Amino acid sequence: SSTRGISQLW
Amino acid sequence: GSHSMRYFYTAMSRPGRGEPRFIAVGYVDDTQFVRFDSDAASPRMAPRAPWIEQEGPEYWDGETRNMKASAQTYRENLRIALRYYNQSEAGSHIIQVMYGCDVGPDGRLLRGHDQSAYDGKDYIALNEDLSSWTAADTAAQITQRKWEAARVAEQLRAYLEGLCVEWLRRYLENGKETLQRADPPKTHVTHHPISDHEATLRCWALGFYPAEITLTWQRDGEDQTQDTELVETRPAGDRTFQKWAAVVVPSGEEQRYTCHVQHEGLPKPLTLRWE
Amino acid sequence: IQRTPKIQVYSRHPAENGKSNFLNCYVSGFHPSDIEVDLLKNGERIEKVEHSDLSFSKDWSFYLLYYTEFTPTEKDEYACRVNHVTLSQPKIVKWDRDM
Repeated sequence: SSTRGISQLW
Repeated sequence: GSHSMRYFYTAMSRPGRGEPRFIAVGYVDDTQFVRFDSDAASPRMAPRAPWIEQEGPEYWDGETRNMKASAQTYRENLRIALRYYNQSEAGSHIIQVMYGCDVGPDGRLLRGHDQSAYDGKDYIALNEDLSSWTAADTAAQITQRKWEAARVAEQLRAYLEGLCVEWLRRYLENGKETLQRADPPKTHVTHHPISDHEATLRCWALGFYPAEITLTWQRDGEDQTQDTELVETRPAGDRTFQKWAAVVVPSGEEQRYTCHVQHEGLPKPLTLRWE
Repeated sequence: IQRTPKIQVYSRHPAENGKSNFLNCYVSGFHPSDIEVDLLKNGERIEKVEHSDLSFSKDWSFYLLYYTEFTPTEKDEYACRVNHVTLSQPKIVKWDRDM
């Protein structure tokens, strides 16, 4: 995976 | 030379006009290689550069899945941000994110990035240490305390040190014919009188890659910084870029002016005059 | 809160009458991202214009490249028409071939 399979709520 | 990989996310709410639009683009240096747009007929992470097309079904499936997940997350972040800033639900707002890694000539990680904005203003940024955060205001401090509690910085660093560098290195190899080729500026100087007393000298750089370039005018060997009109570097549409730099000179003194061009494609800086 | 577009109008290759080229309008430095850009041929809106994917600069300002195939003649004049929330009326920049 090239994008980060991370993503976070603010 | 050195190299960078960057992803750019843009989420924009539009009350009364459906859910926030999420668009994502990926770059290696100054070359875009993927895009995602939730407003597209069939939203998917899609190729924008020839060297990425060789990646298999699983690749595109993975990246697409990431983009959809992120899309939903940043829709919720837009909602979250309204509450943090005591804002109404009738206005349109934007969340932007840029992240990625820089490597050196040997592929070693030089540094990592993860920065977010709200309505064009800094919101929160991963520090160069990849372990702590800079928050721009008391709303972002709320996000910070959430991200501290959740070891988010820990996850980012594992990405920026691992997958980011590894994939960038793979892209640089797959696209070596272009990504590792610098095209030097084609340069010339033009001359146009303004009046009896003054004339414009304009130093041109065309067809260069990558975008980074320095164009300066010297008069009697002294930089004319505060006196030079410098236009923004602009894409040509064929991968390359264009720029110019202009100075207004007294008629009869044109040969006291020299243009100086620095670019990666050039072994050493070039000096131009009006012919 | 808001930032107005810088506008440049120009050709992909240096212009030669009768020889085919690309006409570009590069808009940059603006915020928010919603923007309206037309490429004009003697005051008329050209149909087949495309554009780059929305991206932004380090200062969070947005940029877009609008482009179309064209063949310069000595008579035909070209322009870029831009509207943005920051602008009262559409702003028009003529392509100057000498540059």
